[PDB]
Amino acid sequence: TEDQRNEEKAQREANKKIEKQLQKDKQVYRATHRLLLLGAGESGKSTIVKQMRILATKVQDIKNNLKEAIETIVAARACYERSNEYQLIDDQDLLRCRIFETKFQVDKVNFHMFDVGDERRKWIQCFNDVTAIIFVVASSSYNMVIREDNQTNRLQEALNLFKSIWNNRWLRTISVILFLNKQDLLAEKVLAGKSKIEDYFPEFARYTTPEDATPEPGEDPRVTRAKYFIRDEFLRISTASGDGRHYCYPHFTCAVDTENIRRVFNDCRDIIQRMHLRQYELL
Amino acid sequence: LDQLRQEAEQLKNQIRDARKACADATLSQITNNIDPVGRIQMRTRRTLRGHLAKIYAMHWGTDSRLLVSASQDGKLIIWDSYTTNKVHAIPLRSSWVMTCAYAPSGNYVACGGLDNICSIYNLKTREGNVRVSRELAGHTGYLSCCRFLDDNQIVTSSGDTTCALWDIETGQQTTTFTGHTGDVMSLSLAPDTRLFVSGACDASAKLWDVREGMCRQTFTGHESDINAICFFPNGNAFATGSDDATCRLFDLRADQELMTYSHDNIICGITSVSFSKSGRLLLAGYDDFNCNVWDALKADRAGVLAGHDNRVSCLGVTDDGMAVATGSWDSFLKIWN
Amino acid sequence: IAQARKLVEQLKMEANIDRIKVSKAAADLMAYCEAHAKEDPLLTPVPASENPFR
Amino acid sequence: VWVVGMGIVMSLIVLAIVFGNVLVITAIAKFERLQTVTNYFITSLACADLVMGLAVVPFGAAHILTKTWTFGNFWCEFWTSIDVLCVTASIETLCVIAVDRYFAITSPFKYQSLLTKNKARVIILMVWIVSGLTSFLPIQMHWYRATHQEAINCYAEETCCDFFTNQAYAIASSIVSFYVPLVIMVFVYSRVFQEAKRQLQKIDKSEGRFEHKALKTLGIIMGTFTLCWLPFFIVNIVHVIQDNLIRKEVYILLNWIGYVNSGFNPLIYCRSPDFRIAFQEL
Ligand SMILES: Nc1nc2c(ncn2[C@@H]2O[C@H](COP(=O)(O)OP(=O)(O)OP(=O)(O)O)[C@@H](O)[C@H]2O)c(=O)[nH]1
Ligand SMILES: CN[C@@H]1CCc2c(ccc(O)c2O)[C@H]1O
Repeated sequence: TEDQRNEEKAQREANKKIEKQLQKDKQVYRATHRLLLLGAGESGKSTIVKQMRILATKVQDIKNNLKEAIETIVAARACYERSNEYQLIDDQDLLRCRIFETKFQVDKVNFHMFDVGDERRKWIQCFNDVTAIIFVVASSSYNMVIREDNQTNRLQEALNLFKSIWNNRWLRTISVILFLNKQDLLAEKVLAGKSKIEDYFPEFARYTTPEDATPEPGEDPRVTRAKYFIRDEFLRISTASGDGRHYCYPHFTCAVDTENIRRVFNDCRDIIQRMHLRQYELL
Repeated sequence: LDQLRQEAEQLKNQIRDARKACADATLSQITNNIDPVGRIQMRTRRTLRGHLAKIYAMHWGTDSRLLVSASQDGKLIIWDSYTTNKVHAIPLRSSWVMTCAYAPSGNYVACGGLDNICSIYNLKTREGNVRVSRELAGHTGYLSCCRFLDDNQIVTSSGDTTCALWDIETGQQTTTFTGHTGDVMSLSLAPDTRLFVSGACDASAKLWDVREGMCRQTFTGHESDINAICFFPNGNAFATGSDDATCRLFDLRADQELMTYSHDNIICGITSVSFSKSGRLLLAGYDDFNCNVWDALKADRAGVLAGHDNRVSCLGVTDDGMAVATGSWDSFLKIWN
Repeated sequence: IAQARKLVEQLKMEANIDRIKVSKAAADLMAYCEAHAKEDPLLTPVPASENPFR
Repeated sequence: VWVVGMGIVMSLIVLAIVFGNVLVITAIAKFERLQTVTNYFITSLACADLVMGLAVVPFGAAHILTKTWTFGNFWCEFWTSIDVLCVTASIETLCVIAVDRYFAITSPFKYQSLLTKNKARVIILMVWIVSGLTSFLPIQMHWYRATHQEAINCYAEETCCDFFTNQAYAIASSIVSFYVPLVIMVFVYSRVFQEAKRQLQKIDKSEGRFEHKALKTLGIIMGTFTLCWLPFFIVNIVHVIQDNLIRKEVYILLNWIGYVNSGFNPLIYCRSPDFRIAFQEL
């Protein structure tokens, strides 16, 4: 037993020193909220991270992008008119140029944002303890097609993904925040007579502006109806199921301007408040 | 290209005829004489706590006394089953970890995850500080499993439908394995460390060669993604994990399916499988909050292990067959005997 | 068609292998299990005196 | 012989409180999933209610039925002190629970940092200490006793004892037990209801396509405690103002009515699906 008495003290020190350290780390892990970015290709995921991070080689990289853009235009002024037929890639200069984890703090609150990183989607089962999921789509790319198959509408492609994510067994108690990006491009495209929205979507012909709307005073009537049509389609899938454990928060934003005046913080506050308020038997 | 494609279909027809001609009778007919095992009930002996999040990986040591567990919290903790005392706590650069290993010599621990990089750590360091030794970074896709052949070799499997054999001294892939059309999720070496299998997501299992680097036998018929795989102690068989709550046992020499383990009341998935010392019990986890113990030669349930509050994501059996350890997603390790 | 050409040759190698009957493998597995069933603590419970975890 | 008929019901009522409190106390230790920072207050309340039901209900029922006391004057004083300590303990815990709910709902971000296991243990220990201090210290110091011919006669009597108190101690006990927590609880629940109504209104606006529950829950939670405890404290504070206004029989009846809150508490609280599943498991 003499040998054990000498040995036991060491295992006690290690268990102790380690146990005290792990107890301290619990507070850091508990007082941290994680966010996930999802969406379709060529949507603007990096630009949103760039805007949030705002709270040399890049110039050369932008120059390389300009050379590639010039070559693309050469292969295609009149060529830019038919830019919808063929695939084309679109502070202020930083956003224009084309696992990434970014940590930022707002109002003495620690937040964690990690990028997505592939149609198997098997890694999605790992993110089962995330506060919210950020889902980004392009609202001004209905007359476009994904490169891999030319038979599928770029926009319809995005929804087919939202329904799969929404109707997932693992993500049964995770809220979704919706960002309808590329709003500026939509306004210019709709004003032009060419490329009518009704041509691709037959349901827009019978659509009417909802009574409960709030168009910016500046915006023309035609645009508002169009804008609200995209949001209505997305919310139809979300409201189908959920049973009170799922909530979607649509928004309209342009990646160029910093309209994000702490709105992510406000939305996360509401989500956590609702989680607490429905955690009780009834409230 | 039609002639080449049609030639492939010609080969498949010959394989089926040869396999069918080599089926004298089913295994269940031969093994009907043996007596049933009965009812086996094991009680929890030790409970291991101290993890902050869900747990994905687990692996025993050569001494069958030390085990390592990996969790999404970013900590790699080495325990001590006999006295329930932590020995090390290695921090990780990436918070997403999906696998871990343990050296036969007990001097190195590996890790990997969504970072697409396999990391190796040193234990018996000079000056007593754990520290990254090598960072194998040339690869694509998230890793799934890692195993040690010796102190200088390691095999890895990832989601880019490829498997590779690494070299710690140079940090370069000595050889690469190709042929799978889906994500590779599990692997297991043979006791002779000369052959190893790998179950992909395309409902197929292959038996590779370490020295040659070419496929030898491709099994089939699972009908869903394989999520775990083990290997028989005798060295001539291996069982496969399943999405469809079905475990299938294959034979290398016969190149045929022997039995299928299933039950009517189960519709959940399978996460981990393992064998016993004598190759009689086929322990396996489940997605329905507990584990069930099967009979290798009878396909009859012989006990239920329901001491967990969440899904089971790992399982292991000691080399000497003394105890069974199972993890979960609720940050609790349990040791059964 | 280059990728398909390489895959065609692989299937030829797998075809030309030796095979045995299922009954022989079954007998070998049964013999191995019978031989090694004695030293299996999980099947036959060990005495509490020689139980490390008890 | 109506005493026999009434006595049977009293035995069943006393047993029900013990059975309900025992199940709640055992569940937290047996299953690791139920344990949390919030359940500590629930466990303390259940323990206090079980102690009350095991200690003061049987002795009081026996004294009422037999109409005589044989243990002695010291036992009567100890029983009165234990009863007042147990009553003071149960009410304070509910106010703490309401404060915890308000803290959680109002500031979710700072709730995790504001509440800790050590802080909860310190708070519950302080609540128990302040509950005990107002019970044993005044009673055992004999400053409880008032000056009256009936008072000295009862004190000299050995086989009978009754609850007669001075005005000052009655007012102090009522204020420290009932009146102080009630206003805080009402304000807390009003703020919670306002926040819930605002959140429900905000939720209604977002989806055009496709608060009875909250109102009902708040109503039952407040009303059970209010209806159970308000009349007794009202009549107790009215007793010292005028002696001839109220008799002892109605006082005893209202006191017995107030005792039933201990049995009602486990039914209204811990009604979550996890608690029900854990209870059904064993
Ligand atoms: N005009 C305009 N361009 C935008 C807007 N948002 C993003 N872009 C551009 O879109 C380009 C492509 O978006 P990125 O952010 O690079 O895409 P990503 O984040 O990699 O997302 P994926 O392509 O889906 O992986 C960027 O180079 C931006 O310049 C917007 O609101 N207006
Ligand atoms: C014997 N019953 C006692 C009498 C008076 C009294 C009680 C409880 C709390 C108080 O503050 C009291 O003044 C009752 O439990």
